[PDB]
Amino acid sequence: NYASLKADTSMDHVFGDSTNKLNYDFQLMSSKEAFFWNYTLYPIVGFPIFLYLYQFNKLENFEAEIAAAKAAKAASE
Amino acid sequence: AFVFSTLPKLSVLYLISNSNIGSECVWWGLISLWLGSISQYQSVFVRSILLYSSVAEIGLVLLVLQEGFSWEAFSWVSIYFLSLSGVWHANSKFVSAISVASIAGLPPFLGFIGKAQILKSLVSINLGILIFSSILAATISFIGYLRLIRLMYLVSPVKWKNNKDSSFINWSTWMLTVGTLPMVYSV
Amino acid sequence: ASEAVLRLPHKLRVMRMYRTGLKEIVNWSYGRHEFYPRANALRMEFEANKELSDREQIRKLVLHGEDLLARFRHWEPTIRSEFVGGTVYGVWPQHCKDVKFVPNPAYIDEFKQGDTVLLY
Amino acid sequence: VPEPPYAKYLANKSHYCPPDFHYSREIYAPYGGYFNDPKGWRTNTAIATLVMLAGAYAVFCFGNAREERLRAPKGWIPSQLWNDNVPTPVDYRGKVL
Amino acid sequence: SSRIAGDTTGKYTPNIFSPETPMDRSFSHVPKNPFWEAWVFRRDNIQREFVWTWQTIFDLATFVGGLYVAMYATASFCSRQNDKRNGYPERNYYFSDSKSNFVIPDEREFY
Amino acid sequence: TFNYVIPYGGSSSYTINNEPVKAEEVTVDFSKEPSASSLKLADKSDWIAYTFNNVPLMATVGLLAGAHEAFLHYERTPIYGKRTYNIIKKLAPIVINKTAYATLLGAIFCATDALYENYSGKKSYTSGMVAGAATGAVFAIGRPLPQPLVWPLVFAAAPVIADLFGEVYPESMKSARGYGTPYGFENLDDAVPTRNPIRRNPHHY
Amino acid sequence: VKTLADYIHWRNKPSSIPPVDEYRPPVPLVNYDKLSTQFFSKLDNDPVINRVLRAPKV
Amino acid sequence: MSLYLFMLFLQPLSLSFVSRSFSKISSLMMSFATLWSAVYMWFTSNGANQTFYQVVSWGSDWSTFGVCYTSLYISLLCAFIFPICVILVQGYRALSILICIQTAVSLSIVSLHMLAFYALFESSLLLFFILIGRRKYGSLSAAYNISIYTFISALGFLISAFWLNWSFGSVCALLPNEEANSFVAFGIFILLWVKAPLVPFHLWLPEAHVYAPTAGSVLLAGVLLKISIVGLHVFFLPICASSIVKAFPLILSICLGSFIFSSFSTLKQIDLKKIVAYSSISHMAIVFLSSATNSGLGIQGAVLYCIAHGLISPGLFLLVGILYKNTNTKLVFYLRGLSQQAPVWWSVWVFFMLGNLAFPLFPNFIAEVVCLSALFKNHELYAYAFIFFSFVGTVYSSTVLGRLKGGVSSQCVDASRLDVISWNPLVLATVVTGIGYM
Amino acid sequence: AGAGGPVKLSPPVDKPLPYNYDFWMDNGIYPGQPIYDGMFGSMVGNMSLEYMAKGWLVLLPILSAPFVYEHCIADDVTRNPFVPRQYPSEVREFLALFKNGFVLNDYSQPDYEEMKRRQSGLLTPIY
Amino acid sequence: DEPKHQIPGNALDNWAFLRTYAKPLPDMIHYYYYVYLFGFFFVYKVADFPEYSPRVLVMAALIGSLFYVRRDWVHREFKDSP
Ligand SMILES: CCCCCCCCCCCCCCCCCC(=O)OC[C@H](COP(=O)([O-])OCC(O)COP(=O)([O-])OC[C@@H](COC(=O)CCCCCCCCCCCCCCCCC)OC(=O)CCCCCCCCCCCCCCCCC)OC(=O)CCCCCCCCCCCCCCCCC
Ligand SMILES: CCCCCCCCCCCCCCCCCC(=O)O[C@@H](COC(=O)CCCCCCCCCCCCCCC)COP(=O)(O)OCC[N+](C)(C)C
Ligand SMILES: CCCCCCCCCCCCCCCCCC(=O)O[C@@H](COC(=O)CCCCCCCCCCCCCCC)COP(=O)(O)OCC[N+](C)(C)C
Ligand SMILES: CCCCCCCCCCCCCCCCCCCC(=O)O[C@H](COC(=O)CCCCCCCCCCCCCC)COP(=O)(O)OCCN
Ligand SMILES: CCCCCCCCCCCCCCCCCCCC(=O)O[C@H](COC(=O)CCCCCCCCCCCCCC)COP(=O)(O)OCCN
Ligand SMILES: CCCCCCCCCCCCCCCCCCCC(=O)O[C@H](COC(=O)CCCCCCCCCCCCCC)COP(=O)(O)OCCN
Ligand SMILES: CCCCCCCCCCCCCCCCCCCC(=O)O[C@H](COC(=O)CCCCCCCCCCCCCC)COP(=O)(O)OCCN
Ligand SMILES: CCCCCCCCCCCCCCCCCCCC(=O)O[C@H](COC(=O)CCCCCCCCCCCCCC)COP(=O)(O)OCCN
Repeated sequence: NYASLKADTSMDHVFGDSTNKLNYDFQLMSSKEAFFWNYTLYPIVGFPIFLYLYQFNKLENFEAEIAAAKAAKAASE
Repeated sequence: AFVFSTLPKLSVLYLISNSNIGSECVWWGLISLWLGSISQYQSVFVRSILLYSSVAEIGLVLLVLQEGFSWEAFSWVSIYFLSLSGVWHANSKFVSAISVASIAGLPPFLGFIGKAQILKSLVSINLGILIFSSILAATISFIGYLRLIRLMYLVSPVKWKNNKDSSFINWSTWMLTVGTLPMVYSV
Repeated sequence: ASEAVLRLPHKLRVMRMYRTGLKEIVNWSYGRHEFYPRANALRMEFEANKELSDREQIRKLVLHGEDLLARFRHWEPTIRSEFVGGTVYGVWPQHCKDVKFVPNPAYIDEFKQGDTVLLY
Repeated sequence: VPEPPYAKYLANKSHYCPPDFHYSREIYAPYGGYFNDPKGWRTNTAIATLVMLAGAYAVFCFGNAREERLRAPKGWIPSQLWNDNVPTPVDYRGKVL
Repeated sequence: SSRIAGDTTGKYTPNIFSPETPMDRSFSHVPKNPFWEAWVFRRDNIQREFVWTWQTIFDLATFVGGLYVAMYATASFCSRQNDKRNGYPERNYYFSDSKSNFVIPDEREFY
Repeated sequence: TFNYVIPYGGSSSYTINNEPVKAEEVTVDFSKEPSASSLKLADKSDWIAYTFNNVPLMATVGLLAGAHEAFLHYERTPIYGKRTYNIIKKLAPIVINKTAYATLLGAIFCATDALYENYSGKKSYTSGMVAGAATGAVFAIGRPLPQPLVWPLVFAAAPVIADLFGEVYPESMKSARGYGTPYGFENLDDAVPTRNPIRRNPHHY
Repeated sequence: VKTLADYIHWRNKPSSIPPVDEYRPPVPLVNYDKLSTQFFSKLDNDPVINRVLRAPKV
Repeated sequence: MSLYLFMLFLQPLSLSFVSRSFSKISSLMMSFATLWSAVYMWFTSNGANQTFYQVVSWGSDWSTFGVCYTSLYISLLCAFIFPICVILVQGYRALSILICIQTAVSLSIVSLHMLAFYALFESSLLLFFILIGRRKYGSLSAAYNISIYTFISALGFLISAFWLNWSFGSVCALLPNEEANSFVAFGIFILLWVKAPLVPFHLWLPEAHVYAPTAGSVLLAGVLLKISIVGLHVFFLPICASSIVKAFPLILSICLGSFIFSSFSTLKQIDLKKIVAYSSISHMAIVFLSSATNSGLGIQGAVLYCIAHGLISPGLFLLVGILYKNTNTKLVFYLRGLSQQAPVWWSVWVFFMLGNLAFPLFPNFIAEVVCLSALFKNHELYAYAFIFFSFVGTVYSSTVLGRLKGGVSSQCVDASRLDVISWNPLVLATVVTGIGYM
Repeated sequence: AGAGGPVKLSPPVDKPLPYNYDFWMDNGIYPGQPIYDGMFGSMVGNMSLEYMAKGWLVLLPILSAPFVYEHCIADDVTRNPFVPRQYPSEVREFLALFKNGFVLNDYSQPDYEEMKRRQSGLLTPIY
Repeated sequence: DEPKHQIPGNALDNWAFLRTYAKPLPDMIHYYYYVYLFGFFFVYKVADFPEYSPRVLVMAALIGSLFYVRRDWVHREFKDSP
């Protein structure tokens, strides 16, 4: 029925025993560390987004400043 | 139970339609819909499920009839009679399954047409709360109908009495399956 | 030092330190020629403190040597290929007998093979 | 364990197979067995070579039909032997050949 | 102890009374392990061990809702840029409160 | 469109407008206009007056809930056995506390709604969400951990549903008729009515 | 005030508690496994290391 | 068209008159004959008739049936994949259920009436409730999930159809109607949101696939998920374009979130069918978003990528079903050494897994290129978002392949002659579409 | 011998499995491994992430020192002792078009300013 | 043997909790009589109620639903005590 739970000890002398076990607790990253690393790596992934945002803001600000100077020049003149 | 849960309603619907017995209040039909659906979902016994389904549907039909849609309620009461005939006079599982599908409002059978009449009348009066409640309560009642299908074919072996007196039961099941396409003009 | 090394008796603990030190001499060398003088030097390093009887000093030496052997663990251990951690370990492992093979599979109840919907 | 009856139909261990290596002989794989060397391999290789050359002929016809040279080569090219759509060579100075 | 069930000739019969175990499709079934089965049961029914904690709320919000908020903001910015690019008037999007009715560009119009 | 080459749907010109044309020649309405009492209760100008007008609904609901529970207790007590304790001393706290706490929740809701609308100066979804959030916060003062989140959300969601299906829904579909010609499309040749259908009279119950 | 909140089955507490004893997979043994968290240490230039490795003539 | 509809009606009809021992053979012949009738419908469909290739009506608005680009592709796909389902399923009960389901689904695709579409599509509601909740190998929870989700979404769609029939007077697609109402747009949208598994309404699909039979899973993945795009191109975009353009940032939010979280949820799977089922959910989002752009590229790319999915995911589900028959296990951790033990099964499994990862010689590549091009036409960032997070699919696919590939195993579990006959058509179709015969 | 070498079989599981046991990759041969080496368990060389970060902190200033001088401290006039390659006007005008060209740094040219602004071009497409 | 859900609580304690539902059961006509009478009079009074805003109506319905006690809850917890 079920597979046997008894291990094979034929090759222990050749390749070492299985007594030594892992020290891992099999638990994940802490919530606080995860928040920092998500909110750091995900922006790095979305590097085009920030480039587009920067250039669009630059374009709009230059356009608005041109408009303001145009208003100043067209008011007096 | 079958004859006195369907036949009396027709006279009351006719009296309401002809003698202008309508109220502006929608609380009672809304309460009927929600209470019927929730109590049907929470009821263990099969008779209570079928009894609460009628409360919910008659509340919705009352909301439709107050607004003057007499034709649709007069069709609904007949389609409901035919749909309830098979589940109440339970002799065969398959007939009861089609009847329960028809009561749910399920598309291949005539019960879909009858529920569709009432729902179509609802969107005309344009009361949003009623429509939202109708959708959610219909889902809740559908869970109970699914309980009824589960009990017959998916829980345990089922053995019933061989009461071979299906006078109009076979005709009613035939009418539920067949009648959808001739009556499609109504909706 | 790992837990298994700590649980060991004193005699075996010093033996482990000598064995690990020799293996790490092998790993950090560039050839067999480097090994012999360094092996003799490790020999003398252990022989110098063997006659101490003060337990506290001996504990100090063992702990310091264990820290030194922990720091100088090689990134690349020199392991024979056929053993665990070796390149040829598991390349084509010898396949065992008593394998469950089903002969003429498609001709066992050929017409009626498929999934059925059973109902109550 | 007494070998099953179908073992007679199965083939032996090849010369290239290491004597220690054991594999299940019943498993079928399109690329071949664990060490192959079938009987009649020479004829199969000859047939494969014939198919390769026939397909090469068909591909050669297709490519020659679809090989378009729109710029003249600087010098004589081997394609002139087999394809007639090669433009006449012109050298670096510009003289036609 | 075993016998060949399948017959290519078509003369196949299932020997339910045979002393020898047939080599049917169940011959190759994986033996299975008790603890692996309980691990499978635990992993599927992980909703039993769900607990509402401030850490759980923090994780759910910061990752799921955070990603939704970031995606919505990025999509809104892209829509604004495209409206500036195309020359369209600012479009009346659902949650944007705009005093313009421009929704679908007229194909016939030149923008 | 039903093709893979050009976009589906269509577009309407913003410059071109179509003159409104009446759905029928003579309009007879069976829908009554809002009463003066409804406009009085809906008035949120004075937050105290708005609160005091709309609380009787909440007090009524609390009284029915308390009466239900108190009758469930009364039904159980045995008439045949004489009871040392006084039943009304047992039952009155039930009804009184249910009614009081219901009235308090409704008062917070109405007061916060009116105060936010006055301060904002605009009728918006946000007033209902904030009043509901405050009411749900009062509901979950000392309650365990999921409930500080869930009740503000549910109580805020309720006015959103009320606004969406009680005000926005009717106003969005006023024009649609169902008889004669479609509201957008009058150019199409459909039977045009002299009078609108009256399916029922104005109600009076 | 008796309310639905009192009788709703809120997920405050785990219905199922995992078993305490857990399987740790077998791993090849590293005798000395203490972590080096200091790039600059006295251990690199320790007198023993100098005598064992750097000093002997090759 | 008429021949196709007649054959679709003939298949359930034949079961009533067959001997109950000839049922499998008659069903297979009927399925192949329906496939041939679909080929005839393609032959009689002239591309000169640009709007609709064919329209037939049988006396009422409900009986109006027609084929367009999307409808024709989806109908040919279902008629192609049905015979494989027929051979995989044994028993008169199962044959009856699957034939009725296929008849209803195939009638839904060609329907041009929203109410008739609703009536035919939801007729297969109990049939899946019974199918997924079958006695020994079914789960009642999954059947409840799928049935309730479908009922609520379809009822919302039905309410929107009633409002359209009241206002316009018609609900047929061939009559041009436009609406700007958001309530009706959401009523039509919710069905698409649920049927095409889109977070957070995707929970029904996994439980259904795992606890459905292999033929049932093949149909579900192959064509029932595609019914969403027939509804979108036929019954939502023509009338509800203003609302999709109004809500486009929200639509992108939901679609890209579905893609990302479905990809991450796939990583936590130990069951092979669940892995394939979650891959399907991540794949649906690109289709939904590409169509929602309402551009020539988007519609074509979505229908193409639907065809690619309906050729790749049925193959993976079929291979997993074959492996489960051979091994009685679906846990990846139990299955090891499959490369050595099943070289022929492993080759096809790797081929189809490469197809699911959208490698160039597969139809998924061409389809993805077109869809990404449409997204790039809308905005660059839209395409960039989808392209990057495609790497998550590679991680879980590679982990599954690595776990299955090697190890120690004492069982020869390789496919028989029947199994190879079952997937040969899918492999041939995948190759033919991959070289560009989309 | 490449083929037929002895191997050790990993022991069967005999204790309740952790929830995140999917982090362990075991094919049945004894030395099972984490899904990504270094995620947990023994560290190669017994070196933690802190050690590697400190080593990188030591390296980066020395590695970056050659690059920072030319890119930042130096200027086009003083970077090199010569001007960029001189071309005929027809060739130079075409070559100056390339944003990634090498004639954009010709400070002798009277179009130096425009060429430099061309070199520092747009981050993203405007349309 | 198969993996099974862990059942919180002890068997006898859970059975004792369940046994607190086995109490003298009143007949439902007593509740129904009062509900019918007060409901008839209530429907008569409702036609005279002032028109309320939809928002207030929904909040009142929510409060009533939250405040409603299921008849089984009183059944289990009823004590004939001060
Ligand atoms: C002295 C006499 C004693 C009585 C005093 C009063 C006398 C009557 C006077 C006037 C009576 C007319 C008006 C009363 C209400 C009409 C009901 C009625 O008469 O039916 C007969 C009924 C008995 O009939 P039955 O068939 O024997 O019992 C069926 C049940 O199965 C019974 O079995 P059960 O109790 O074991 O099971 C109860 C079950 C039954 O189900 C129901 O109760 C259905 C009620 C649903 C709402 C009803 C429709 C609401 C529409 C109101 C319309 C007005 C506003 C308009 C706009 C609103 C838009 C919605 O519900 C529950 O399980 C408990 C929950 C209760 C509400 C469920 C909804 C919860 C939503 C909240 C969500 C928040 C949770 C989030 C977090 C969740 C975490 C996951 O008698 C009464 O119950 C009357 C008691 C009066 C107390 C009501 C208190 C408030 C009333 C107004 C508020 C409206 C909300 C309704 C609350 C619940 C009312 C039942
Ligand atoms: C446009 C049509 C669509 C609209 C639908 C509504 C209109 C209905 C039109 C068709 C109505 C058909 C009704 C079919 C009823 C089925 C006949 C029937 O019930 O016969 C019974 C009658 O049972 C009786 O009780 C007999 C007593 C009455 C006999 C008939 C009386 C006839 C009265 C004259 C009616 C003429 C009409 C008068 C003028 C209009 C016999 O069955 P059982 O023996 O009781 O049990 C059957 C057992 N088993 C099937 C399982 C084998
Ligand atoms: C168990 C399996 C065992 C059997 C294995 C079978 C081995 C298969 C052999 C591989 C075939 C490789 C051929 C690839 C070319 C694709 C063939 C093809 O598409 O036919 C073309 C004709 O083109 C050719 O014949 C190509 C010539 C093939 C030989 C050329 C040299 C062979 C080198 C292979 C390099 C091909 C790289 C192409 C990458 C896409 C059809 O022409 P049209 O009429 O224009 O069709 C319309 C185009 N479309 C298909 C997109 C709709
Ligand atoms: C309870 C549940 C919620 C609780 C937890 C929520 C916590 C999350 C909050 C932070 C979320 C990320 C930041 C996005 C929102 C920023 C604030 C919104 C306001 C805003 O739109 O500003 C824009 C942000 O830039 C942008 O356009 C977005 C930049 C950030 C997106 C890229 C970073 C992650 C990349 C990962 C991929 C995700 C996106 C894939 C497409 C730039 O202002 P404006 O110039 O646009 O003018 C628009 C006028 N306000
Ligand atoms: C069935 C809908 C119920 C909502 C379900 C949401 C999830 C429930 C969680 C409870 C949270 C409370 C409910 C909040 C939902 C409203 C959305 C917030 C958006 C928002 O804040 O903008 C408001 C308008 O949106 C609005 O308030 C109207 C938007 C309508 C809600 C979204 C409708 C579609 C959602 C359906 C999702 C799938 C259904 C499954 C539940 C402000 O507007 P403003 O005018 O006040 O301007 C401000 C001038 N002061
Ligand atoms: C004006 C009105 C104001 C709003 C008032 C709202 C009041 C509540 C309305 C809720 C209506 C939704 C109805 C669905 C209820 C959830 C399903 C019931 C839960 C349940 O236990 O069902 C079990 C299995 O269901 C399952 O396994 C299904 C899992 C859950 C189904 C997912 C729900 C569908 C998707 C939800 C949103 C879809 C889009 C919404 C626009 C079977 O129970 P049993 O048969 O054994 O009976 C034994 C009785 N305990
Ligand atoms: C919170 C995020 C939103 C979640 C949705 C995500 C994306 C879904 C988009 C689907 C695309 C087409 C759907 C049309 C609109 C649906 C929701 C759009 C967002 C929304 O709620 O906008 C509201 C308007 O829509 C409305 O007033 C109606 C909202 C939908 C009603 C919900 C249930 C309806 C069910 C009806 C059944 C069929 C009935 C047919 C008669 C309020 O926005 P606003 O313009 O007022 O701006 C005020 C802000 N300050
Ligand atoms: C030549 C071109 C450049 C080549 C690559 C250069 C990369 C330089 C980045 C490293 C230099 C700056 C490091 C930040 C200063 C930290 C110094 C102390 C480190 C520390 O205390 O915490 C560490 C954090 O990891 C960290 O320090 C991770 C920060 C790394 C930032 C991401 C940059 C990519 C790095 C990829 C290669 C670098 C490998 C070494 C970092 C170890 O953390 P713990 O595990 O002990 O935490 C405990 C688990 N609860």
